[PDB]
Amino acid sequence: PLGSMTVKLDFEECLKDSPRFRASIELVEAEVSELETRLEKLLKLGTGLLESGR
Amino acid sequence: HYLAASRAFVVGICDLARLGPPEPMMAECLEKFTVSLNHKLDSHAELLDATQHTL
Amino acid sequence: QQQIQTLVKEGLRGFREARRDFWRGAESLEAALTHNAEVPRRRAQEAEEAGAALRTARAGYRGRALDYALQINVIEDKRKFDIMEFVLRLVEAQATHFQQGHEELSRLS
Amino acid sequence: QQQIQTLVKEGLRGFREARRDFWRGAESLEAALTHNAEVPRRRAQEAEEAGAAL
Amino acid sequence: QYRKELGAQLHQLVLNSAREKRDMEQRHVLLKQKELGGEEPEPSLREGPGGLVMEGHLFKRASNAFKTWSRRWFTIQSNQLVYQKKYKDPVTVVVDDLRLCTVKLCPDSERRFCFEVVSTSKSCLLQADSERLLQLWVSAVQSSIAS
Amino acid sequence: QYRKELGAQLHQLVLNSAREKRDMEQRHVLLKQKELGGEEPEPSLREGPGGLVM
Repeated sequence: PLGSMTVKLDFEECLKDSPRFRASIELVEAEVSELETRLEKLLKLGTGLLESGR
Repeated sequence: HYLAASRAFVVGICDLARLGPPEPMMAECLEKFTVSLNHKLDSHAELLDATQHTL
Repeated sequence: QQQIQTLVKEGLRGFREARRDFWRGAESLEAALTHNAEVPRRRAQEAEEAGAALRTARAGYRGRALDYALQINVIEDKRKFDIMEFVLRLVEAQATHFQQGHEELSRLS
Repeated sequence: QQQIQTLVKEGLRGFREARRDFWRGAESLEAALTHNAEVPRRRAQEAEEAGAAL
Repeated sequence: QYRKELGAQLHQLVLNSAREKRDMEQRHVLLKQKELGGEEPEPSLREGPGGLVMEGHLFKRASNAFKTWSRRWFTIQSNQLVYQKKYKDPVTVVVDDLRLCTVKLCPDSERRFCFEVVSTSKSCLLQADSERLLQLWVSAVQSSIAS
Repeated sequence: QYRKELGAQLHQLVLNSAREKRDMEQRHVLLKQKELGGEEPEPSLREGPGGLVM
């Protein structure tokens, strides 16, 4: 399928524990931390918009 | 200051969108919602330009 | 508050707790392999006992791996919707604000 | 090593992780009750949203 | 109008999802209870571009002064044995050729599930996770020695 | 003699247990999926030593 974490996580090697699989678990995580900082940047800007609005 | 505060908030919703998958609802709808937000900021800029003229 | 804060607050908890135990199980698997490899072949009973724990480590690590798989598979579908919902609620309040101001426009005119 | 050390090392992990999330859920329940109780009755939609989280 | 139309597709889509990931969870407890495997991952001895291929984990001894044991991922391909040093980075050769190797089944060794591959320029002791895996890595090198 | 006799009851007893607590886990995912309740605990207005209690 077409999902951003889908296409860079290996379901196929997930019972099988290859270096590929250890690489995907690590690789996919980088997007997770990315997504969490972007969510936080959106909350900070949200109070800035609330502050200037008011 | 308000239009710049908004303009920076609309870039933060955009940033999610290129992170995600590029599917039809994300690709077209999520983009049409946020570009309408920037279009509205510029029109509102024309009203602060015209208020200034007025003043 | 309803959306983005709920999202960063609730939404990575169950995946990071599955990540914690999965890498603990990795740890458990590596010493499991370690204790399986360093036994001498003459000490058969002890080695069989150590390989039985490795059948434990390997299985339950597969079990831990599936949970990580479930939980990453939820966040790929979930991330898109919640932030779409957030943008829905943004342009909703705008539509609601211009319409109140458009509604008396005739009286003003 | 086979018995007592394995026992203190492995055997309370899954119960203490269940204890952690259970008291986090307690926490979640208390603010859930908190947000369910402090809404005014005139703000019906908002209160229904807060009760759905409860 | 766009908001209310999309927003309506959004509530059903996520109900759809709510069913979807629960179905997945329900197969998973069924997988764990009924089909979950304790056995080691087994390598496969199957033809490729140039003959039989096999790739998989093995234990080996380090080049430090204590000679301490360590786990690396090894490939048999084109009458060669290489070892991988990181994921997505060039490999290093362990034995130059396999047609010039012999394969030691080591019955008097202390170490368990071990074999030794001895070739003209280079030798390597190695150790696997099961008696199945010994015999399968020893047979793969032994077919390779006949190439 | 005592050791080997008890020790033999011990391996089966814990196999028995291994089945037991899995059965319990299998009812529990069935409870969570099918029978788990989101509604508030409801008090009960029922007669006691001196009349109705709640």
